[PDB]
Amino acid sequence: SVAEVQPSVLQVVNLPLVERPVCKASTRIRITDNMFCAGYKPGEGKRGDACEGDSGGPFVMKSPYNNRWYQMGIVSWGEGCDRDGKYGFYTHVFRLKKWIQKVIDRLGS
Amino acid sequence: DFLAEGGGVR
Amino acid sequence: TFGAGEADCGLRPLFEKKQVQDQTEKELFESYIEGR
Amino acid sequence: IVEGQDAEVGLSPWQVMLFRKSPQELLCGASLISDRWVLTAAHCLLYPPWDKNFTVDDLLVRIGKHSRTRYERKVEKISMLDKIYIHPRYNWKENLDRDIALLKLKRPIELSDYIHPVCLPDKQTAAKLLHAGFKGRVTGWGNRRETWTT
Repeated sequence: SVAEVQPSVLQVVNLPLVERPVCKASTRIRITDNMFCAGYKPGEGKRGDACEGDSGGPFVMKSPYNNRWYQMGIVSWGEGCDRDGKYGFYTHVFRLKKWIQKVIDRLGS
Repeated sequence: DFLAEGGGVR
Repeated sequence: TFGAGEADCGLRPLFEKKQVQDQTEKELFESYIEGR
Repeated sequence: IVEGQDAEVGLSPWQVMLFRKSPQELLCGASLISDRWVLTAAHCLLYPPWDKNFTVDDLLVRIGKHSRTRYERKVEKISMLDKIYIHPRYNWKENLDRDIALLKLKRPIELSDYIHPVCLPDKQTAAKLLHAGFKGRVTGWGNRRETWTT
């Protein structure tokens, strides 16, 4: 089962990490060190973005050092999907890592 | 207001 | 903390453990290099 | 995902699907970072502005899936939640700051070809890979386009 707009199968897109000042300047919202933006810039021609229903999913990277996948982000929000001049915002996992280890190491760590 | 300013949860 | 926590994490049974690469992984590798 | 492509099977073994017990529906994606813990966004659970507050008995976690629709009998595992923890400083009113939550499974999932945990970054991996320009990957069953539709 399916129908266009909603995939029948798992979708994948690889997107670049955008520099902070750019992210910060792309939105009227109050960005924080706890989120990062990714996506293609208008002068690049390639497209792609997360969209409604992608929330909570992982934003991973593969280390060229050891060949493992690391979860760098979580789909949070954006302003529409794949709009020129706008970026997708993701939770900054490494930055919330202390809290993660606190709750897993039973409210201590 | 995240909402007033256009922000969309995903 | 440092590197790996499970020993096993991020190593995909069907890929990295079978010395096989997925269709678009080359795209990420290419974005790298001591480039940034 | 917009302008993505179909994943190969076993492509993203840590990809979890968050599902509503009743009415039955797909809520969000999330990831398996252990045999027992799932990471997701707080707003997938708690978002007052939309009168959204899910508790443990409202959800299931589906791990090992490819298809959005069918119950993949051979490969997928379905689990229930023990506990639920949302960041105490999660901010839904101003910017969605600290949009993070952890899900503790009833009991540890059985790993496989299709079910494996992703790693969490360390300081050094964070320094070396988080650079403007470098690419990362995204997966989901989200909409293929901006809603004017279903």
